[PDB]
Amino acid sequence: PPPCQGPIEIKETFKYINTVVSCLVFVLGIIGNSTLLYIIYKNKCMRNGPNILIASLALGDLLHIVIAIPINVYKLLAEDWPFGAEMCKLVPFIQKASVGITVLSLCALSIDRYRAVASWSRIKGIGVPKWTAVEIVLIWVVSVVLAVPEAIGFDIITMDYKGSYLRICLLHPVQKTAFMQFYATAKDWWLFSFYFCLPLAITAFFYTLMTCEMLRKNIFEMLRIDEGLRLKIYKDTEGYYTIGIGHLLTKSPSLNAAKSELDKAIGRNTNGVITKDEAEKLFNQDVDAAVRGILRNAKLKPVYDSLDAVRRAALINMVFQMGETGVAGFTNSLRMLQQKRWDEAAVNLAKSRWYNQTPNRAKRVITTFRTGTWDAYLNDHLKQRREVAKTVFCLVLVFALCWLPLHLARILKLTLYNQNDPNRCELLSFLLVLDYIGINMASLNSCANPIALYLVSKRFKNAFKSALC
Amino acid sequence: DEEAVYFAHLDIIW
Ligand SMILES: CCCCCCCC/C=C\CCCCCCCC(=O)OC[C@H](O)CO
Ligand SMILES: CCCCCCCC/C=C\CCCCCCCC(=O)OC[C@H](O)CO
Ligand SMILES: CCCCCCCC/C=C\CCCCCCCC(=O)OC[C@H](O)CO
Repeated sequence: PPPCQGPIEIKETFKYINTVVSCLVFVLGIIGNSTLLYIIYKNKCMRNGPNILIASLALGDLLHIVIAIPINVYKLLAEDWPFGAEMCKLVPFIQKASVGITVLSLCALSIDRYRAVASWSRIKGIGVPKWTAVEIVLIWVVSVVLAVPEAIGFDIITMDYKGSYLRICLLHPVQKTAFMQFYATAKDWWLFSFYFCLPLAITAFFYTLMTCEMLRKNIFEMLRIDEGLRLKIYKDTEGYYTIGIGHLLTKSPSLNAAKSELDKAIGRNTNGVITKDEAEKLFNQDVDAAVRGILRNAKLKPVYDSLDAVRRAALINMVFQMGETGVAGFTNSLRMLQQKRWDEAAVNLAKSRWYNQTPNRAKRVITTFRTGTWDAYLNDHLKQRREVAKTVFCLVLVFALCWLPLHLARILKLTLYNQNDPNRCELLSFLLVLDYIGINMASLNSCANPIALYLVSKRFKNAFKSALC
Repeated sequence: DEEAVYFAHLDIIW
């Protein structure tokens, strides 16, 4: 009710700069999303489950960029709504529909890639799964159903603002039904909770579970290269029957007794021969047993707790080769690892009999300590898992950054606007420029998805060059 | 809240 020291306005200087920016986002978004959908359709090596979910993300962005920028550019320059009450209900409906398509396709992509880690065939993304089709139709149907309240609640207001005639397309303050009257109150929170907080929380959860399983496969490949994988029963250096990656079966001289120990451990009648997946499951149990002993060891626990995941694997590698006691004897090098003194620890470890007796394995483990990367064990499967993890990480990072300003501009309008203040009117003039910048940013997601795929996927980088040649 | 409906007149559609 109290008056204000100025009229809510935007500088014409701003209107001309932002419009130029909005023109670039629109042209690059249409080209990037169309070519992205083109290379996924043309190339047959890219016609798989994960890319189909990317195409659903690309269409939702291509749909959003079409109904968001061209109408908010006009709303900026012309400052009026001349499209009738049908477009006033249709435009925000298609908008919230397209946005819901992208956040659910993102969520489905993170879930799909997490389930694919367990199988080498799935993480390569070969073929189209069965329920891929029915999942997309559910994503699009649920997206438009949740966008329905946006359609019915919008209408054209005709009011008098200081003697000026205004056609205002907006969400009507008073609604007939009681549910819709409630939707108009907390709509900005529903947009903030469901179209930003929930997809970021869901993707971050399944991405974390994915890389945790990727970590277990890195260690298995590390120990297979260093120690060796034996899929048939063999005798170790002491004559004891062993299988897999150094897994002792029994100290009995009876091969037949050792075979029954194997059958108990695998849950299968193996006749002395196991599969790689069974050796891996057996190895993952040996790691968990090894970690439990490390955490119960007073000399290895502080070092292990302070190390990152890659370097913890290098320490587990040493325990597999020498045992807890033999590793705890490296009292000085372990101290340097806990103080994060890599290069010094790398130099010190190279003086050991361990380095002198098995130099190839020792060099790899020391490099892992020095660098903290898997560069010493880079192999075919690690690269595939590395490319997958990069793909979904950038797509969710592009999403969170592009939709943060628009979502930020709406959540500070809810908590800082107080209609009783005399000077509150001109902070909306600052929210006016934020809400229009947030429209260019959210539309940049349509353009930044192809750029992200070009940089992290070698196949997308080559397919993009092919389409623009 | 008439300064608010004028805000929605200048604001984007979201
Ligand atoms: C840091 C945030 C903490 C986490 C808070 C947000 C995450 C909520 C997780 C699940 C609820 C939503 C479930 C969506 C559909 C799940 C589909 C599914 O369960 O996938 C099968 C797969 O095998 C499963 O391992
Ligand atoms: C001109 C060509 C490139 C020349 C550039 C050389 C390459 C740098 C590589 C590693 C940095 C080594 C320092 C590691 C930084 C992390 C700090 C650390 O603690 O590691 C050292 C360790 O502490 C010791 O005790
Ligand atoms: C002398 C060197 C001393 C220290 C050397 C450190 C330099 C980092 C080098 C390789 C890290 C390999 C990481 C490659 C990406 C694997 C992780 C991944 O794929 O995750 C997605 C990523 O977050 C997308 O940004």
